[PDB]
Amino acid sequence: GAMGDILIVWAKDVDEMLKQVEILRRLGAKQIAVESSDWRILQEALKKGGDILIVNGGGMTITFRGDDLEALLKAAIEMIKQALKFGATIELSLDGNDLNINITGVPEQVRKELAKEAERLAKEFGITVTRTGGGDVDEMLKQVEILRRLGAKQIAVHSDDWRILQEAL
Amino acid sequence: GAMGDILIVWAKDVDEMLKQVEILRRLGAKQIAVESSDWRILQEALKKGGDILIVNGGGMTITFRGDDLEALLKAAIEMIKQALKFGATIELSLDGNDLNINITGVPEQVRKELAKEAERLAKEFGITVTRTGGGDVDEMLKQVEILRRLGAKQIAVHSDDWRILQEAL
Ligand SMILES: [Zn+2]
Ligand SMILES: [Zn+2]
Repeated sequence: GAMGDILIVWAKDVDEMLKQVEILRRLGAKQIAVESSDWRILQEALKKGGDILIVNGGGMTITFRGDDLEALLKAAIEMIKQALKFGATIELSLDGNDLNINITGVPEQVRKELAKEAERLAKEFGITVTRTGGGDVDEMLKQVEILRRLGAKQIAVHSDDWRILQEAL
Repeated sequence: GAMGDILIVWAKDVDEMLKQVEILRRLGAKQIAVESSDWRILQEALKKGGDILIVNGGGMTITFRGDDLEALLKAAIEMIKQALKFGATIELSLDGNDLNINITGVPEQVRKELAKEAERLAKEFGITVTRTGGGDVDEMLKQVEILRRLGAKQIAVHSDDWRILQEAL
């Protein structure tokens, strides 16, 4: 179309992903790329008729959940300060009572430390935390192979994430 | 390759973009997509032999610059809190003395307000701020047309950014 060829949807929930894809298709969108750390969300994106996916191999999505937004933001801000100091690229979104933080471009030991801090910060600020993706380059290669078998035509990766994984490989 | 088909580089400077592209090509990368709010960076990415670009039409990149990282982070944190409350998706990176904030998925009036707050926060914390992209749907359509004439084959847009622009259009 006039503004571009591909719309990028960052999906954190299968039902929200399918709802967002249908909303864009009704507005006349022809190609929708789905980004997720969750392999099942990407498989569901292929099942819905997509073939462009954005994967997270060496990184992770941290999701803070709670009714007090100011508590979510205090926890998120500490994660942001640390991740940026460690040289990470970060993606942020607020989805209802969920604050989603995608972290790429840090090695395994730093990822492990950030995941530990996420648990600590959640307990401090009286909220819950979920971690999706990260922790195995072999699992990444396997899951990418599975997406291709399920009909993925173009798989995109953050360059910082790819460089971390090549250093590991 | 084994981990995917496309590497995504977020470029904030032409020389840094060309250096990052050459680093990935030496590691055996075959397809590199360049993302920028700066139309000249995307044109330079095409000149270097790329054909996949990620554009920002309705959003903007805010860049805080200064020698005190703690000052950059205080300014960035206020921008993050506001942008998320307004329903924006945010991308963050630290590049030397530059803290880069890509904001999409907010209407023109909210973008205008966030750009004003960026100026105020910069003055408060004794740092400088640069704003790249955003402020004209007609300019976006023109610049996308120019990228295609210059040989862009696939142009990607954040879905939240595309929905804001369709509501404007
Ligand atoms: Zn991403
Ligand atoms: Zn982006």
